[PDB]
Amino acid sequence: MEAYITEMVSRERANELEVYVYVFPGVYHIMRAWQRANDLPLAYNQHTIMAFSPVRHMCGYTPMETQKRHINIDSPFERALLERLIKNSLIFTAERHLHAKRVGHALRLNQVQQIRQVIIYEAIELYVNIIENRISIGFHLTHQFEYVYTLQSMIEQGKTIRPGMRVVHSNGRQHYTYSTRVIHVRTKEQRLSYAATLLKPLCTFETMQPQDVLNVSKCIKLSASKRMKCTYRWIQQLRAQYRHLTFAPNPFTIAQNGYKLDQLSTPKVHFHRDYATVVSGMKTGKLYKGGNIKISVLFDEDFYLKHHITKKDIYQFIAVLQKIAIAQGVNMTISTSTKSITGKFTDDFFHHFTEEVEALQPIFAQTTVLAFITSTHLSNKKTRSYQLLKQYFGGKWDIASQITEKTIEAFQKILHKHGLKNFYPNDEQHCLRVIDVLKNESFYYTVMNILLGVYVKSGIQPWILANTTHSDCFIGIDVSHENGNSAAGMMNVIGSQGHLIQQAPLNGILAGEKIDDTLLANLLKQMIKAYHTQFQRFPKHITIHRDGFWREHTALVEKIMSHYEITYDIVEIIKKPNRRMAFFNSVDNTFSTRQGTVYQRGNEAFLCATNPQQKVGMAQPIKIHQVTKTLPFSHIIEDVYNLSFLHIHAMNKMRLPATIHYADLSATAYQRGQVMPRSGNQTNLPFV
DNA sequence: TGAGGTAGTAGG
DNA sequence: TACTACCTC
Ligand SMILES: Nc1ccn([C@H]2C[C@H](O)[C@@H](COP(=O)(O)O)O2)c(=O)n1
Ligand SMILES: [Mn+2]
Ligand SMILES: [Mn+2]
Ligand SMILES: [Mn+2]
Repeated sequence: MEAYITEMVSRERANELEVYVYVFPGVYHIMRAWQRANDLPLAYNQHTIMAFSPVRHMCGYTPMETQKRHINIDSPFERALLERLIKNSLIFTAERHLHAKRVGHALRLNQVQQIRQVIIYEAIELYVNIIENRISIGFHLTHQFEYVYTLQSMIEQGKTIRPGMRVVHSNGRQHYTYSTRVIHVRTKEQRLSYAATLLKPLCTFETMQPQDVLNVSKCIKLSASKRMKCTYRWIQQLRAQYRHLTFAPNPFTIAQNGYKLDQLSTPKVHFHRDYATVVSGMKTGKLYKGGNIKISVLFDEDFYLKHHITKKDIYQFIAVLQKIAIAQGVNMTISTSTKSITGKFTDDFFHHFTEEVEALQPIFAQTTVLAFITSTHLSNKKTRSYQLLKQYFGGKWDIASQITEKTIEAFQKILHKHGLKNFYPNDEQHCLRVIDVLKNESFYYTVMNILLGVYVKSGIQPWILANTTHSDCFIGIDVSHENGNSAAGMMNVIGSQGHLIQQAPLNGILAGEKIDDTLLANLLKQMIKAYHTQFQRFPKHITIHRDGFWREHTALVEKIMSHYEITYDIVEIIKKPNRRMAFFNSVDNTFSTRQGTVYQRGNEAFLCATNPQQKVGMAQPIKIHQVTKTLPFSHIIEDVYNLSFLHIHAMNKMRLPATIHYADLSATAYQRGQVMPRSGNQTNLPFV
């Protein structure tokens, strides 16, 4: 049982390697010509070319000087140039002595399986870094899709083609997506057309026939022991034919990479008592902060004409929700203004939505709206009911909203199977039977997810963290880019235990792709004033979480926040680090992954936070970086892990911590004009 | 869109 | 960043 990482560190140092350096008065074509003529791995940066071996054929270009030298480790220019040379030499050593082809951003290896005109290829990606005078090489394994035939098969052998189809030109190095017959095709609107014997059709999931996406998906889900044993079996074959660097016989363990192993424990949640599991008291507990909710029902008549479900069947569903809500300490009352709008939400109302939507505002104000729109009307690209509802109900008038035919049909199929078809509204001793049949099966999670989405949008806190963290205030920041527009993702967590989780009441529209200084200052000041409002005292420490890389002004975070004599940390959280971690079991020769595992090396860490099943895939590690050093890094990791269990919006555990997950959701929603600011002191998460 | 997690694809 | 498939609860 040893901890394994998909990285290695070379025995040689950055200063133990001698290289040849040429400097010329950008210079891509010189390197290209030298590489073509000499058949040797070269690398270039700005106006300097570096290699491991001298160039024989000079290609008529004169440098100022030639050096057979060691690099200068105190400069970043010669550490960036060298990191590309090992990569290029490894690619060179992969193309020869191994049948690999540099396609896109990866190295296609070989065909593993063909599924009815669909070919799957294995591919690998390599990364080189220079850290602390050590050369680190990381590697990742992926797949690639291709179609067997080309435009010839759609011209010859019958068949035909139609305009708008996406085609792929793959000339080896990189591919573009757009002599018997010439077919025009354009994506950049620049005229181009040529032979239809090498343009293939695109192989994405969306443009793929059924019975394939069901079998092309079982050939990319390698559980834990076939994604890892196959990644190592190729690097260990590339090693045997690489001469410029040397490694240990087993360079994949974390000890060879200088990592430290930490095993975090499962937190506890508090609501009227201490519960070990988040899903342990939702069945048998009382919510931490209850209250009163006035719900509304928006019923569509297309839900009846096309699907044999009567409006009354909506109210024997709500009555099941309320009977569950009276337990846990929540009061739901149906608004009385919905009786004057009977027979109004017809099909023409969805075709004509913008013109006749204002008059709905008075009858839905100060309530929570439950929409029962059809799946088609939400998914259709003409009606676009979901986007309009989000943009009007929440984005304009600030009312929370939360069901298609699949849910109701599954509920009624369950009811019919159990044989209960009598009245289940305003009838005790029978709603309990419906609740019992709902339990012991998987629709209970659907019911509780709906209930939790209603609660968190109504201002109810379902639970907090039983124990206390090492920080006081948590701030989550995120940026979303779409169609040349950027949206910020401010998010506030007040209390060490996670007492009050809300969204910063700030205008998240950004002129640029980064947060302005004034916005950051206002965010910090409002965070301080909101923690003071609830706890009557100023916070002692604050930990800022940033999704991605910290690009803001670090010198300004302290300029205002020192003035309050409060300590702070800045943390970067990276999703998709393009690495994997495992626990190899020598006795059984099988890989596995354990939740709450940390690999630590200085101010950087890899964390495992999820436990997916065999058929879903393999867990994705998270990367944690600490820009500051005010607090121990272990206490930084512990807070990131514990904060991930505060998924009060849903009932299924999420991977990222609460701040950044809700920051991403808030940025996505507020990019689309679906959320508007609301000052207050309650748990407000409308975007979910 | 009940909720979430993983894996592919495209552009920046 | 965005999209699409699947499985799990
Ligand atoms: N493969 C990727 C990864 C990130 N991105 C986006 C997400 C961010 O807006 C930005 C990268 O930011 P960061 O590397 O700090 O996470 O580019 C992308 O467009 N393609
Ligand atoms: Mn981001
Ligand atoms: Mn995001
Ligand atoms: Mn939701």
